[PDB]
Amino acid sequence: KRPKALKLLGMED
Amino acid sequence: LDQLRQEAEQLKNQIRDARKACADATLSQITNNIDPVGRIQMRTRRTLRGHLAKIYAMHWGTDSRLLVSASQDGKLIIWDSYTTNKVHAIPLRSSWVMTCAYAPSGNYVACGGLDNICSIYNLKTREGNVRVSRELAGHTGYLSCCRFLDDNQIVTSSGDTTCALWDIETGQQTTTFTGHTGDVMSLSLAPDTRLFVSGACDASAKLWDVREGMCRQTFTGHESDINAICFFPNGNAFATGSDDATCRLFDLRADQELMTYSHDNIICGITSVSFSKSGRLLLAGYDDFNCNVWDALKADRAGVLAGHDNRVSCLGVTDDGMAVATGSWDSFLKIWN
Amino acid sequence: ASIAQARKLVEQLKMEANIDRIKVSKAAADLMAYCEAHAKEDPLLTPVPASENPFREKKFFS
Repeated sequence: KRPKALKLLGMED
Repeated sequence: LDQLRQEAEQLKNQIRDARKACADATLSQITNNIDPVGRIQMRTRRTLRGHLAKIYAMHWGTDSRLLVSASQDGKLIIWDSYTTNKVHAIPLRSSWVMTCAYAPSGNYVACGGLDNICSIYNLKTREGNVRVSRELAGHTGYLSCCRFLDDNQIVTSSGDTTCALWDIETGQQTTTFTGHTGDVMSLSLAPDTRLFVSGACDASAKLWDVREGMCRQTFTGHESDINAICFFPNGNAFATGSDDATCRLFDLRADQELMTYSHDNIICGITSVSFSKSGRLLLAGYDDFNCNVWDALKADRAGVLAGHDNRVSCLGVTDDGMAVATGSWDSFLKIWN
Repeated sequence: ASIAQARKLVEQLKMEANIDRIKVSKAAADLMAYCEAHAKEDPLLTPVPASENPFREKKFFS
């Protein structure tokens, strides 16, 4: 799921 | 015919009671009389400058000198840690690379991320230029971690909740490891390479048989995502790092948690874990600026590596045990001893 | 209809229940024994001489 990856990558949206 | 729902709960109790029966004395009780390690004060010996943005992952080559790092700048860089020179800078298709790996042979590196693909790069071509030798497609979610068994075999973990073993030549999943109910975030191969462990967003770690494709044991205890996992050097135990602000040590043969590594003023997640060569020190990277060095046997914080201006996203100890690498969102790697 | 979910859970739980475990005291003793046996070979625990450290600074005397 994308949300975990966004946290890991330091992305916001 | 939901005696299966009862049966499941019976088996969960039997496992809990069997584990409890083996819990005769804690690790701390057993290690109470050994001398503490004392103050570990490592210094930054090298800084690797060259990435233009956040570093997301790193992996030491087995020569304890070369290492590969992956960054938001869309480059995989192979570094000579002794000189701080780059050896190769490999342009990638995107910024969003979440993992990299160095083959034990030194002949290949691998990486992947939001592309849902593990890419394999040949470092030793006839031409002398690095190029993509294989693109391993099959996962239906992000690539979170990968580790070569040899030049033809790599294990991957994914946000799709599976891990897989790949035959690189054919580009096929030879084995699929299904069982986790959340994104799989990290994996660690056992020394002998017959087994590996995975840590996931279901707050569990799982021990898998590589050949037979089966989950042999599941380890619970963490209260939120496991982001990092690493085998103890003899293959009989492993450590995890979680969003719950703790590292934990789990034993395979006792089939349970042995220790928690935590402190009242640590509130943030653990990004990465690794043992020193002998297993006595457990090193963990944190969402704040630092790495903590833990006495793995006594659970004392032996020291801190404080030299980054942002998240320590990754770390690794060399095979020769001589140094620790940290990689950070501040765009630097640092080599410590 | 989807009680094969519960079947699979039971089969996995059986596999996890079907292992022989050792006492934590024994497991803990083996880990400690490993650490003590390899303590001298660990550079981050027992510092090697600065000339054996591969991240030593180069020296050009001349």
